[PDB]
Amino acid sequence: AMGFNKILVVCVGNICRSPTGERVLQKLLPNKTVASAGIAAEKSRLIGKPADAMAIEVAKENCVDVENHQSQQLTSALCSQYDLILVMEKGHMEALTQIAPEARGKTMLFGQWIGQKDIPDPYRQSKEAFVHAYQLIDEAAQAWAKKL
Ligand SMILES: [Cl-]
Repeated sequence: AMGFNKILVVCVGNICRSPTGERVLQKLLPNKTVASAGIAAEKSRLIGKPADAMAIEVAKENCVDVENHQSQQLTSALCSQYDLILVMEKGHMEALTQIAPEARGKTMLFGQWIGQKDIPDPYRQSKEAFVHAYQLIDEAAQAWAKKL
C-alpha cells in the first residue's frame, strides 16, 4: 500500500551492518529491490570494498549470502532512486540529512519495530560481536517484513 518497493539500507562504512541488513531483508522480501550505501563508504582507492569477511561468515552460518557486495557512497542522486531509506542508528539521521535533505520524509530506522533500537556496530571486534549484530538485524528485518 505504501509502495516501499526499492529499499536502501544505510550505515557508515557499508561493509558490516548495511550489507548484512540488505541481504537479510532481500531474502525475506524476494519481490522487493534491496540495496545498501554508506555515509562514509570504505573504498580501496576508488573501488567499493566487499562486505567484512566475518559478516559474510556469520551470515553464511544463518543461510544468508553476503558475497558479491561492493560498497557505495551515499549521495542525493542515490537517495532519489529509493522509496524507503533505513538507517542502522538514530544518530545516522543527522549525517544523512546533510547529504540528502530531500530524503527527509522517507528515512526510517532499521530497528523501528523492535523498540527503536540501534543496531550494534561489530566493526573490528570478534566473531561473537558479528553474531549479536546479525541476530538483532534478523529480528528487526522480520518485523519490517510483516509491515512491507
Ligand atoms: Cl558503520
